[PDB]
Formats: sequence, C-alpha cells, structure tokens
Amino acid sequence: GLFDRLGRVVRANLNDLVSKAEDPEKVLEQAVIDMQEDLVQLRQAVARTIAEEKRTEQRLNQDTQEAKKWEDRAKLALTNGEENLAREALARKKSLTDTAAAYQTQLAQQ
Amino acid sequence: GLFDRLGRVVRANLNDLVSKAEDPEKVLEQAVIDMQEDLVQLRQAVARTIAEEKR
Amino acid sequence: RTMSENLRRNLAALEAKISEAKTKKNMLQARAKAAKANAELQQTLAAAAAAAAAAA
Repeated sequence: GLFDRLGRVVRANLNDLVSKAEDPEKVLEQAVIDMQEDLVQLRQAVARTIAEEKRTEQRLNQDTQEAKKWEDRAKLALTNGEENLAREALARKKSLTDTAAAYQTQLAQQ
Repeated sequence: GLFDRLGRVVRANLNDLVSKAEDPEKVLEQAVIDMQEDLVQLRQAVARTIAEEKR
Repeated sequence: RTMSENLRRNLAALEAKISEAKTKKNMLQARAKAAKANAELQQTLAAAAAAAAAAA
C-alpha cells in the first residue's frame, strides 16, 4: 500500500537518526553489561524449573506405593468374603494409577 | 525495539558519567576492604553448614 | 426404613468421590506450578532476544 511505503520511509529515517547517536566507546561496554545480567535472570528461572522436576519424582514414588496398600487390602477383604468392601478399595486404587501415569508423562517431558 | 536502543544509549552515558568520578587512589584500596569483609561473611555461612553435616 | 437404606448408600458414594477429588488436586497443583515457571522462563528468553545486545 502507498501508506505502507510512506511508513517504511519515515520509520527508516528515524531509525538511522538514532543509529548515529550511538557512541561506539560507551555503548560497546553497556552491551556487555546488559548481556551479563540477562544471564543472572535466566539462571534464576531455570533453577526454578529444576526444583519441580525434583518434586514430581517424589510424588510419583508415593502414589505407586500407596496403590499397593489398597491392592493388598482388597485381597484381604475377599479372603474375608467382604466383596462390597473390596470394590471400594479397588476404586481408590484406580484413581491413583491414573494420576501416576500423568506424573510419568510430565516428568519425561520436563 | 526503538525504545530499547534509546534506553541503551541513555543508560550508557550515565554509566560513563559515574566511571570518571572514580578516583584510582581512593577506590583501589576500598575495593580490597570490600573484598576482605566478603570473606568474613562467607566463612560464617560455610561453618554454619559444616555444623549440620556433623549433626 | 426403605429411605434410610437409600440415604446410607448416598452417604458412602459421596466420600468415595471426595477421596478421588483430593488425589487429583495434588496432581493439578503440581502441573500449575510447572506451567507457571516455564511461562516466566519463555518470557525471559524473549526479552533477551529483543534487546539483541550482541547485534549492537
């Protein structure tokens, strides 16, 4: 468009007008200062994601061993013939094995 | 961005304006004072972690 | 006494789904912390690339 073409002209003049305000001696050391503190910010954010990979691996180890407890209790109920209580324990187990599978998927991605 | 470029210009002038306020004779000994007491703080924190390995 | 059987089953069906809800809550609160940490990281990398100090 015509007003795109005028825009790109007037925008380019302004960008050149800034470029010759840059003193090579002052800006060249400021650029290294900026690039150093960028790494300080980045390292904080990375570490904050490492803390959570460490933390989902704990949760996975609970819910795998908690589901064993409810499997053992279901067998105990059936040897006592209390089949209505065995169903209840199996319902507790299923919800744990489904959420443990989410932690495996999350953790490999992290 | 344009305002990044203006920012880096105006920020660099101010940093140079400070740099020529630094007298080499005074600042060069203060730098060693600061670096010495930094070690006093560090040694306290390290020892406080050694106490817990022991424990 | 035909009503109290109905209520007594409905009372047990409730606590069964509280237990399920409470296990899922833990997994969701974990995912919401991970996603928020990654959002701050990806925002940091963008601002660094926008300053482009290495091009100057």
